[PDB]
Amino acid sequence: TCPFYKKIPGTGFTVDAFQYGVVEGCTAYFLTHFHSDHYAGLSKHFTFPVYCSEITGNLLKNKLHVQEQYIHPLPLDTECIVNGVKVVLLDANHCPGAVMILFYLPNGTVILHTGDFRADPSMERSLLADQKVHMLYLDTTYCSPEYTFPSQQEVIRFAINTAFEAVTLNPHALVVCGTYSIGKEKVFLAIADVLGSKVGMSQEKYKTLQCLNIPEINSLITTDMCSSLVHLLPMMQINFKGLQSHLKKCGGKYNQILAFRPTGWTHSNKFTRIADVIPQTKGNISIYGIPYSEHSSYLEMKRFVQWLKPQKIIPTVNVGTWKSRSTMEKYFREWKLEAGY
Ligand code: NI
Repeated sequence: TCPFYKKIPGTGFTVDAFQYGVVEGCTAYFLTHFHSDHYAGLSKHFTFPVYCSEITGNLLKNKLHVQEQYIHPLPLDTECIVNGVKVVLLDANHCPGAVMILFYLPNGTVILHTGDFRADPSMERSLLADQKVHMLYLDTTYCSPEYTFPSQQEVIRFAINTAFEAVTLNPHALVVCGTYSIGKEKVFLAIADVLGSKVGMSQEKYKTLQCLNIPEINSLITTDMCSSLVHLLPMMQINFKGLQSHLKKCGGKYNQILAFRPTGWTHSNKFTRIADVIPQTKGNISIYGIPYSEHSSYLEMKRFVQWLKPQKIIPTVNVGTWKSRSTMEKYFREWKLEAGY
């Protein structure tokens, strides 16, 4: 049964609620983004209207085979009427195609559902600037002050400079980047661009990337692994055993691997600056864990909420324990006392 924090009151709508069967009272199912915890349950047999971005609808049709007649893609930044209710989709600064959803209820209440997001000051100049929001359904993934990480730009600078140095020292080094979902494409695209290479990958991952409307993509990725010196592998293979095995397969073209695992936060963030990050090394294999986040840090989240000044906050992440819920509620009250709303 569908939990309350996935239901939008005063509507027929649910958000990211495909794993509960037929939800009583639901006339339209919204999907914020194409990550498995959120789409869990969708398939070619789904027969209710799904509302989403264009990119998400490309993935639904080509990866999950949802039939076209049930996919309802909406443009961003554009007032649309769905089953009698005005909605807007906003860029969430998460993975490709990820949105936040503004719902203008018939009674005058305005609700923002962030989906998954990485808050940014650029959101203070979107269509949110123009009216009051009563209720916020908030991505609270990193809602505690221990969760710090650098800007995405600092992380990519570190990655590019690290890969360019290694490969210029040793033109026979291969670079490998881990992936297990969409998101974080800048990591492997920025490294391939500094090296003058396309990114090589499996047919299944190429297919996924071809749904993402990235400009000039045909110039940047390939299934011909032999032509590429940046390879994408499953995240599970980014370990010494898996990388040794891969290097065997390359037929003596290479004699070293430099590998990247884009994680979110890890506790090595509480001690070490990005500039000071070092790899784990075994022989001719080195593995860097880099803190590339597509969710808000604590400080980014706090800034957004103190700017928006909602009347009520409903967390959508870390909701399963009383300790998590009590921690989050204490920070919400702090923020509100500090800012004065
Ligand atoms: Ni996500």
